[PDB]
Amino acid sequence: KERQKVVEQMEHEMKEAAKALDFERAAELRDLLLELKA
Amino acid sequence: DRFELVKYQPQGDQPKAIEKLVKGIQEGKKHQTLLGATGTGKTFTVSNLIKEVNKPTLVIAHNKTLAGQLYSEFKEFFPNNAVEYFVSYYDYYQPEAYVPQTDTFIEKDASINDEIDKLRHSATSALFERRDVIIIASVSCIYGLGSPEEYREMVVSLRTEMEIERNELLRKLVDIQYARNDIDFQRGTFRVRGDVVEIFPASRDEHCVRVEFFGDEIERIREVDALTGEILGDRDHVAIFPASHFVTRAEKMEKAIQNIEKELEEQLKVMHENGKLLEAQRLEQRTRYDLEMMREMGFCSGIENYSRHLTLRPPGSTPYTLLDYFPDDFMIVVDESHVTIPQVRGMFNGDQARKQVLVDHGFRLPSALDNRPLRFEEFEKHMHNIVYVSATPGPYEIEHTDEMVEQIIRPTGLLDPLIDVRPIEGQIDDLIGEIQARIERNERVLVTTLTKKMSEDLTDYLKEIGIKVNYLHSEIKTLERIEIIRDLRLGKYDVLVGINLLREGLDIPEVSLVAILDADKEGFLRSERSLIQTIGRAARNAEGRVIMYADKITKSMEIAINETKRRREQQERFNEEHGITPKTINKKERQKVVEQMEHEMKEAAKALDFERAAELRDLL
DNA sequence: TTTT
Ligand SMILES: Nc1ncnc2c1ncn2[C@@H]1O[C@H](COP(=O)(O)OP(=O)(O)O)[C@@H](O)[C@H]1O
Repeated sequence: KERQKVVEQMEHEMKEAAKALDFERAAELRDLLLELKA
Repeated sequence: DRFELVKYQPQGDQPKAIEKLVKGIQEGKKHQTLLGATGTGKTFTVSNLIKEVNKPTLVIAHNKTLAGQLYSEFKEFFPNNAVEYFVSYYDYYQPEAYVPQTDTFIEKDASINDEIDKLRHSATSALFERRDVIIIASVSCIYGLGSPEEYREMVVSLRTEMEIERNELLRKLVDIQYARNDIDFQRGTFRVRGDVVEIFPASRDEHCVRVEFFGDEIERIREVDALTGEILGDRDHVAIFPASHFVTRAEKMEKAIQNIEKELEEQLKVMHENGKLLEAQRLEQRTRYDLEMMREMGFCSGIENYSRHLTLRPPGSTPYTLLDYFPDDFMIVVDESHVTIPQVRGMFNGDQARKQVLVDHGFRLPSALDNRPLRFEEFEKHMHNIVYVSATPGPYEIEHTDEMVEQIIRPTGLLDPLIDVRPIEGQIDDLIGEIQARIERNERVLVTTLTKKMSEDLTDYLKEIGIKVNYLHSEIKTLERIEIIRDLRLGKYDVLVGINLLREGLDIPEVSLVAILDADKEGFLRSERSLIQTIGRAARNAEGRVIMYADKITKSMEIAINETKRRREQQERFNEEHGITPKTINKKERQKVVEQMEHEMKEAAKALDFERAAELRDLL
């Protein structure tokens, strides 16, 4: 669970930056998230 | 099977609250009420309660957002125990109903949300596997579900070194609603490669069970990642539960179709006898098709209307609900009991009204009413110990509690707000200056009005003046309300105006003043409950204040103001005596073009196309 | 705001 917990948390935080309109931070997270999936 | 509570430490009067609640259970009290002021850390006290008393526990919430909000919070609290989520799997649902005033028929329309159905299976299955279980539920927990005894019974139990032929395992898998699918392996499915069966339990969508055979002997049972095939752990026992909460065996089903014809014949006699000819033509037309389909498929749409018949159970019978999947020795926590209890009660009556007009007009057999939520007397019967959480307990809660348990000390010592009463004359003006001042301290304002009329005007007034404002129309969906609240938080609006501020998620630390117009008008909106909760929204700010505009002081106002003032006094007594400092925890053409670019922005956020979202933002 |  521990790896996916981190992923699920990065995920939440990334939706959260989108909602603040901090899209810059959201992309950064997005790109990071993509690498771990890989 | 202990609960393992996991960053805070009881502060304020939390220890004392927990102490009384637990003792209260120990004394075997059936009803207790945790009278927590808003922002006092109620969900954490409840958490502590749960740990000490160590029962499986049901947490009921009035809306799904709050439910989800607690669930998140409890998964963090008890990372090692089974926190579950029991809500409706309907992402959309337009019920079937009939409007006699226009002779038109609403077809049932509905999209099931896979994630939720999974979380509901996760929930019922958990109650059978372990005792360390918290479920957060909607009023879905009083709606119907197959016999817990039939479900517990239809479990396929595997253990290593068990004797069992592979194909025998398959039979059992189908009899409990699993679906052989080799190409699209999803939850609810099993797949077969020679000596390896892989079941994707209905309560998971991430992990599955691999059952490796050698002759008619289970060699090993593994847990594996379904997409990859990566091994997570050996098991020497596995319980696989039915992939659906309501399975009718073909034998039960044949007898049911029987009973439905008999009911049907009886009902037709009575309508024809009463010259309800049109209605019988329809009853029979519809019921007969439904029946044909049940002989051919053991399925028809609206099959749930026939549920009681598929249980072979006698009329008027209490449904089986989640309440029934629990141990006898279990605890219920009712969050926002003033709203949630009413809601739990109103379910049976709202349900039975809709169906009676359907039955009176012959769309459904009388037996269809046996497919219902629980009556509150029935709910009551599942009350072993119950804790009610509310800053404003309802009448039921008060009546059944011997002594309240009060919890008034906020963690950062944040005080209950100061209240000004001022007259109705000058109202808008007085208010206007109180807003301007607030805009100057980069702080926000909530104002409640009694009416659509006054809300609309005052909003247009505010905008006319170059103040940034939003009107919370009662027609606004919470999804939308949250976009608006956020915006208020961020500063895209400086004031919110509405009728009900007790609508969800209106608790925001940047709000430093709450104006209550027409405070003396009593009614629903200015009752003691409303006043208090409304005052409630100003207590997330070190400077919070409330202006009530009123020409006299009503019973409601009195109790509201008095309570605020008692609390604030003790919260200052405490603050002093403990050295704490209150810190805050934290134009028609353009209207249409901005609305369309906001959509295209929200859209690109969801696609995670955050670069396009920002082009659109910088556009707006 | 909630359910089938
Ligand atoms: N014992 C504690 N120590 C520190 N912080 C706490 C404690 N209990 C709660 N909090 C936090 O302080 C805030 C107030 O709690 P909240 O959940 O808003 O209470 P309520 O359910 O009464 O509104 C929350 O953000 C909460 O997570």
